[PDB]
Amino acid sequence: STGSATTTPIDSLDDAYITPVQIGTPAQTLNLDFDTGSSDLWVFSSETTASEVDGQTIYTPSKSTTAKLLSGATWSISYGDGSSSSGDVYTDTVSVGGLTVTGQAVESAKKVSSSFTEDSTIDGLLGLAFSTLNTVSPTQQKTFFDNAKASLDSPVFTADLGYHAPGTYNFGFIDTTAYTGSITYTAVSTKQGFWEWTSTGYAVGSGTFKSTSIDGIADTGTTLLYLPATVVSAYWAQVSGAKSSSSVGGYVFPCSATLPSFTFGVGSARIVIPGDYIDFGPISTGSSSCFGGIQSSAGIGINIFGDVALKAAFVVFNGATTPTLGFASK
Repeated sequence: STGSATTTPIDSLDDAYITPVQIGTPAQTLNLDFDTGSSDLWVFSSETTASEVDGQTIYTPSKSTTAKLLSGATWSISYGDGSSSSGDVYTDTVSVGGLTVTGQAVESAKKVSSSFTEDSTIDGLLGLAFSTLNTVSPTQQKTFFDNAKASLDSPVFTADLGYHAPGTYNFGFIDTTAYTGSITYTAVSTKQGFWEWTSTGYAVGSGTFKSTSIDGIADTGTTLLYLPATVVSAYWAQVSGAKSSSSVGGYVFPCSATLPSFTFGVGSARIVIPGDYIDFGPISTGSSSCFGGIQSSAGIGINIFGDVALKAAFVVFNGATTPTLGFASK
Protein backbone atom coordinates (compact mmCIF):
# COMPACT_ATOMS: atom_id res chain seq x y z
CA SER A 1 0.00 0.00 0.00
CA THR A 2 0.82 3.68 -0.29
CA GLY A 3 -0.63 7.03 0.78
CA SER A 4 -0.25 10.59 -0.50
CA ALA A 5 -1.57 13.73 1.19
CA THR A 6 -1.14 17.45 0.61
CA THR A 7 0.31 19.51 3.44
CA THR A 8 -0.53 23.22 3.64
CA PRO A 9 1.08 26.14 5.51
CA ILE A 10 -1.17 27.43 8.32
CA ASP A 11 -0.24 31.06 7.66
CA SER A 12 1.78 33.40 5.44
CA LEU A 13 5.01 32.70 7.37
CA ASP A 14 4.93 28.88 7.11
CA ASP A 15 4.83 28.71 10.93
CA ALA A 16 3.59 25.12 10.59
CA TYR A 17 1.93 22.79 8.10
CA ILE A 18 -1.40 20.94 8.38
CA THR A 19 -2.38 17.72 6.64
CA PRO A 20 -5.92 16.31 6.55
CA VAL A 21 -6.41 13.02 8.41
CA GLN A 22 -9.52 10.80 8.43
CA ILE A 23 -10.36 9.35 11.88
CA GLY A 24 -13.19 6.97 12.69
CA THR A 25 -16.29 5.59 10.99
CA PRO A 26 -17.85 7.56 9.38
CA ALA A 27 -14.71 9.57 8.76
CA GLN A 28 -14.05 12.64 10.87
CA THR A 29 -11.49 14.77 9.06
CA LEU A 30 -9.05 16.71 11.25
CA ASN A 31 -6.13 18.86 10.13
CA LEU A 32 -3.04 17.60 11.92
CA ASP A 33 0.53 18.83 12.32
CA PHE A 34 2.77 16.00 11.10
CA ASP A 35 5.69 16.06 13.51
CA THR A 36 8.83 13.97 12.90
CA GLY A 37 10.09 15.18 16.30
CA SER A 38 7.44 13.45 18.45
CA SER A 39 5.55 10.17 18.54
CA ASP A 40 1.99 10.82 19.74
CA LEU A 41 -1.08 11.16 17.54
CA TRP A 42 -3.34 13.42 19.58
CA VAL A 43 -6.44 15.41 18.74
CA PHE A 44 -8.77 18.06 20.02
CA SER A 45 -11.90 16.18 21.00
CA SER A 46 -15.34 16.20 22.55
CA GLU A 47 -13.47 15.55 25.82
CA THR A 48 -11.30 18.69 25.64
CA THR A 49 -12.01 21.30 28.33
CA ALA A 50 -14.49 23.58 26.57
CA SER A 51 -12.71 26.84 27.44
CA GLU A 52 -9.57 25.41 25.81
CA VAL A 53 -11.22 24.88 22.43
CA ASP A 54 -11.30 27.95 20.15
CA GLY A 55 -12.16 27.13 16.56
CA GLN A 56 -10.55 23.70 16.20
CA THR A 57 -12.33 20.75 14.66
CA ILE A 58 -12.84 18.05 17.29
CA TYR A 59 -12.86 14.26 17.21
CA THR A 60 -15.98 12.81 18.84
CA PRO A 61 -15.32 9.14 19.54
CA SER A 62 -18.92 8.40 20.58
CA LYS A 63 -19.92 9.11 16.95
CA SER A 64 -17.40 6.61 15.56
CA THR A 65 -18.59 3.01 15.32
CA THR A 66 -14.97 1.79 15.23
CA ALA A 67 -13.72 3.75 18.27
CA LYS A 68 -12.83 1.71 21.35
CA LEU A 69 -11.64 3.20 24.64
CA LEU A 70 -8.18 1.89 25.51
CA SER A 71 -8.95 1.03 29.12
CA GLY A 72 -6.72 2.66 31.71
CA ALA A 73 -4.50 4.45 29.20
CA THR A 74 -3.50 8.08 29.63
CA TRP A 75 -1.01 10.35 27.92
CA SER A 76 0.77 13.60 28.68
CA ILE A 77 3.33 15.43 26.59
CA SER A 78 5.46 18.57 26.76
CA TYR A 79 7.11 20.01 23.67
CA GLY A 80 10.40 21.85 23.18
CA ASP A 81 8.59 25.17 22.77
CA GLY A 82 6.98 24.81 26.20
CA SER A 83 3.52 23.78 25.02
CA SER A 84 1.70 20.71 26.39
CA SER A 85 -1.41 18.51 26.28
CA SER A 86 -2.83 15.40 27.95
CA GLY A 87 -5.80 13.06 28.09
CA ASP A 88 -6.98 9.50 27.47
CA VAL A 89 -6.79 7.09 24.55
CA TYR A 90 -9.01 5.42 21.97
CA THR A 91 -8.11 3.03 19.21
CA ASP A 92 -9.78 3.78 15.86
CA THR A 93 -9.32 3.66 12.11
CA VAL A 94 -7.00 6.36 10.78
CA SER A 95 -6.36 7.13 7.10
CA VAL A 96 -3.84 9.51 5.52
CA GLY A 97 -4.03 10.16 1.81
CA GLY A 98 -5.64 6.80 1.05
CA LEU A 99 -3.48 4.77 3.45
CA THR A 100 -5.49 3.12 6.24
CA VAL A 101 -4.41 1.83 9.67
CA THR A 102 -6.90 -0.01 11.85
CA GLY A 103 -6.42 -0.01 15.62
CA GLN A 104 -4.37 3.20 15.68
CA ALA A 105 -3.99 4.83 19.09
CA VAL A 106 -5.83 8.16 18.90
CA GLU A 107 -4.93 10.21 21.96
CA SER A 108 -7.90 12.34 23.01
CA ALA A 109 -7.04 15.64 24.69
CA LYS A 110 -8.73 16.53 27.96
CA LYS A 111 -6.32 19.46 28.44
CA VAL A 112 -4.23 21.57 26.08
CA SER A 113 -1.94 24.52 26.80
CA SER A 114 -2.77 28.03 25.69
CA SER A 115 -0.62 28.00 22.56
CA PHE A 116 -2.67 25.12 21.13
CA THR A 117 -5.97 26.79 22.06
CA GLU A 118 -4.80 30.01 20.39
CA ASP A 119 -4.03 28.24 17.12
CA SER A 120 -7.40 27.53 15.50
CA THR A 121 -5.83 25.94 12.43
CA ILE A 122 -4.22 22.93 14.13
CA ASP A 123 -6.60 20.17 15.30
CA GLY A 124 -3.82 18.02 16.77
CA LEU A 125 -0.45 16.37 16.04
CA LEU A 126 0.54 13.20 14.20
CA GLY A 127 3.90 12.02 15.48
CA LEU A 128 6.41 10.45 13.09
CA ALA A 129 9.50 10.05 15.30
CA PHE A 130 10.27 6.63 16.78
CA SER A 131 7.63 4.90 18.87
CA THR A 132 10.01 4.71 21.84
CA LEU A 133 9.07 8.36 22.54
CA ASN A 134 5.30 7.72 22.68
CA THR A 135 3.90 8.94 26.02
CA VAL A 136 0.95 6.58 26.47
CA SER A 137 0.95 4.91 29.89
CA PRO A 138 0.99 2.16 31.10
CA THR A 139 1.20 0.58 27.64
CA GLN A 140 3.23 2.57 25.10
CA GLN A 141 1.60 2.84 21.67
CA LYS A 142 2.95 2.82 18.12
CA THR A 143 3.00 5.70 15.64
CA PHE A 144 0.88 5.72 12.51
CA PHE A 145 4.01 5.02 10.41
CA ASP A 146 5.08 2.17 12.67
CA ASN A 147 1.63 0.57 12.37
CA ALA A 148 1.53 1.04 8.57
CA LYS A 149 5.11 -0.03 7.88
CA ALA A 150 4.71 -3.71 7.15
CA SER A 151 1.87 -3.02 4.69
CA LEU A 152 3.71 -0.30 2.77
CA ASP A 153 5.27 -1.03 -0.63
CA SER A 154 8.53 0.30 0.84
CA PRO A 155 9.01 1.14 4.57
CA VAL A 156 9.46 4.87 4.02
CA PHE A 157 7.71 8.19 4.12
CA THR A 158 8.77 11.44 2.48
CA ALA A 159 8.36 15.09 3.38
CA ASP A 160 8.15 17.66 0.60
CA LEU A 161 7.30 20.95 2.31
CA GLY A 162 6.56 24.03 0.27
CA TYR A 163 7.86 27.58 0.66
CA HIS A 164 4.76 29.73 1.03
CA ALA A 165 2.98 26.95 -0.86
CA PRO A 166 1.47 23.52 -0.43
CA GLY A 167 3.57 20.36 -0.39
CA THR A 168 3.23 16.62 0.07
CA TYR A 169 3.67 13.78 2.55
CA ASN A 170 3.98 10.38 0.84
CA PHE A 171 3.93 6.99 2.55
CA GLY A 172 5.37 3.85 1.06
CA PHE A 173 7.02 5.19 -2.10
CA ILE A 174 9.51 7.71 -3.43
CA ASP A 175 8.14 10.07 -6.09
CA THR A 176 11.10 10.32 -8.45
CA THR A 177 9.49 13.32 -10.22
CA ALA A 178 9.48 15.39 -7.01
CA TYR A 179 13.21 16.19 -6.81
CA THR A 180 16.21 17.04 -8.97
CA GLY A 181 19.49 15.12 -9.17
CA SER A 182 20.02 12.24 -6.75
CA ILE A 183 18.98 11.54 -3.16
CA THR A 184 21.95 11.41 -0.77
CA TYR A 185 21.42 9.12 2.18
CA THR A 186 23.03 9.61 5.56
CA ALA A 187 23.15 7.60 8.81
CA VAL A 188 20.56 7.93 11.56
CA SER A 189 20.86 7.38 15.28
CA THR A 190 17.62 6.36 17.01
CA LYS A 191 19.22 6.44 20.47
CA GLN A 192 17.20 9.53 21.51
CA GLY A 193 14.07 8.47 19.62
CA PHE A 194 14.58 11.09 16.89
CA TRP A 195 15.56 11.13 13.22
CA GLU A 196 19.05 12.17 14.34
CA TRP A 197 21.85 12.63 11.81
CA THR A 198 25.12 14.49 11.28
CA SER A 199 25.46 17.27 8.74
CA THR A 200 28.89 17.63 7.17
CA GLY A 201 29.03 21.42 7.42
CA TYR A 202 27.72 24.73 6.12
CA ALA A 203 28.21 27.80 3.96
CA VAL A 204 26.84 31.35 4.22
CA GLY A 205 25.79 32.94 0.94
CA SER A 206 28.48 32.56 -1.69
CA GLY A 207 31.08 31.87 1.00
CA THR A 208 33.37 28.88 1.24
CA PHE A 209 32.04 25.66 2.72
CA LYS A 210 33.12 24.91 6.27
CA SER A 211 33.58 21.20 6.88
CA THR A 212 32.36 20.47 10.39
CA SER A 213 30.11 17.81 11.93
CA ILE A 214 26.73 19.12 13.12
CA ASP A 215 24.58 16.54 14.94
CA GLY A 216 20.88 17.36 14.81
CA ILE A 217 17.34 16.14 14.20
CA ALA A 218 15.11 16.30 11.17
CA ASP A 219 11.98 17.81 12.71
CA THR A 220 8.96 18.79 10.61
CA GLY A 221 7.23 20.01 13.77
CA THR A 222 9.72 22.79 14.46
CA THR A 223 9.44 25.99 12.39
CA LEU A 224 12.99 27.28 12.39
CA LEU A 225 16.57 26.09 11.92
CA TYR A 226 18.43 25.84 15.26
CA LEU A 227 22.21 25.48 15.03
CA PRO A 228 25.31 26.04 17.21
CA ALA A 229 25.95 29.64 18.27
CA THR A 230 29.19 29.79 16.25
CA VAL A 231 27.36 28.89 13.01
CA VAL A 232 24.47 31.22 13.68
CA SER A 233 26.80 34.13 14.52
CA ALA A 234 28.66 33.54 11.24
CA TYR A 235 25.36 33.72 9.31
CA TRP A 236 23.96 36.88 10.87
CA ALA A 237 27.34 38.67 10.65
CA GLN A 238 26.65 38.83 6.90
CA VAL A 239 23.43 40.85 7.44
CA SER A 240 23.97 44.54 8.11
CA GLY A 241 22.17 45.59 11.28
CA ALA A 242 21.37 42.08 12.48
CA LYS A 243 21.68 41.43 16.18
CA SER A 244 20.72 38.97 18.89
CA SER A 245 17.98 40.39 21.07
CA SER A 246 17.38 38.95 24.52
CA SER A 247 14.10 40.86 24.78
CA VAL A 248 12.76 39.49 21.49
CA GLY A 249 14.32 36.07 22.06
CA GLY A 250 16.72 35.64 19.17
CA TYR A 251 18.34 37.20 16.14
CA VAL A 252 16.45 40.04 14.48
CA PHE A 253 17.36 42.00 11.38
CA PRO A 254 16.26 45.12 9.51
CA CYS A 255 13.27 44.24 7.36
CA SER A 256 14.94 46.20 4.52
CA ALA A 257 17.80 43.67 4.33
CA THR A 258 18.42 41.13 1.63
CA LEU A 259 19.23 37.85 3.36
CA PRO A 260 22.01 35.55 2.12
CA SER A 261 21.37 31.88 1.47
CA PHE A 262 22.47 29.16 3.89
CA THR A 263 23.90 25.87 2.68
CA PHE A 264 24.09 22.67 4.75
CA GLY A 265 25.98 19.48 3.95
CA VAL A 266 24.53 16.01 3.55
CA GLY A 267 27.55 13.83 3.00
CA SER A 268 29.25 15.23 -0.10
CA ALA A 269 25.97 16.83 -1.23
CA ARG A 270 24.73 20.34 -0.49
CA ILE A 271 21.25 21.72 0.24
CA VAL A 272 20.78 25.46 -0.36
CA ILE A 273 18.25 27.40 1.71
CA PRO A 274 17.40 30.61 -0.17
CA GLY A 275 17.68 33.81 1.87
CA ASP A 276 13.94 34.43 1.58
CA TYR A 277 13.22 31.22 3.53
CA ILE A 278 15.02 32.75 6.54
CA ASP A 279 12.69 35.80 6.79
CA PHE A 280 9.90 35.42 9.39
CA GLY A 281 8.68 38.98 9.15
CA PRO A 282 8.05 41.83 11.57
CA ILE A 283 8.51 40.94 15.25
CA SER A 284 5.26 42.78 15.90
CA THR A 285 2.70 44.26 13.53
CA GLY A 286 4.10 47.34 11.83
CA SER A 287 7.66 46.89 13.09
CA SER A 288 10.65 47.29 10.77
CA SER A 289 12.57 44.73 12.84
CA CYS A 290 12.19 41.24 11.38
CA PHE A 291 12.64 37.86 13.05
CA GLY A 292 15.28 35.50 11.72
CA GLY A 293 14.74 31.92 10.63
CA ILE A 294 18.13 30.68 11.78
CA GLN A 295 18.55 30.76 15.55
CA SER A 296 20.96 29.43 18.17
CA SER A 297 20.40 25.97 19.66
CA ALA A 298 22.46 26.91 22.71
CA GLY A 299 20.36 25.93 25.70
CA ILE A 300 18.00 23.72 23.65
CA GLY A 301 20.48 20.90 24.05
CA ILE A 302 20.10 19.70 20.47
CA ASN A 303 20.42 21.14 16.96
CA ILE A 304 17.14 21.12 15.00
CA PHE A 305 16.77 20.96 11.24
CA GLY A 306 13.24 22.35 11.27
CA ASP A 307 10.98 23.48 8.43
CA VAL A 308 13.33 26.29 7.29
CA ALA A 309 15.88 23.62 6.36
CA LEU A 310 13.58 20.76 5.39
CA LYS A 311 11.40 22.80 2.98
CA ALA A 312 14.54 23.43 0.87
CA ALA A 313 14.74 19.66 0.22
CA PHE A 314 12.94 16.49 -0.68
CA VAL A 315 13.45 14.40 2.46
CA VAL A 316 13.22 10.61 2.77
CA PHE A 317 12.53 9.11 6.17
CA ASN A 318 13.68 5.53 5.61
CA GLY A 319 12.26 3.14 8.23
CA ALA A 320 14.14 0.06 7.10
CA THR A 321 15.60 -2.21 9.80
CA THR A 322 18.50 0.24 9.96
CA PRO A 323 16.88 3.64 9.45
CA THR A 324 18.46 6.32 7.29
CA LEU A 325 17.65 9.82 6.04
CA GLY A 326 17.77 10.96 2.42
CA PHE A 327 18.02 14.52 1.09
CA ALA A 328 17.63 15.78 -2.48
CA SER A 329 17.42 19.26 -3.97
CA LYS A 330 14.16 20.12 -5.72
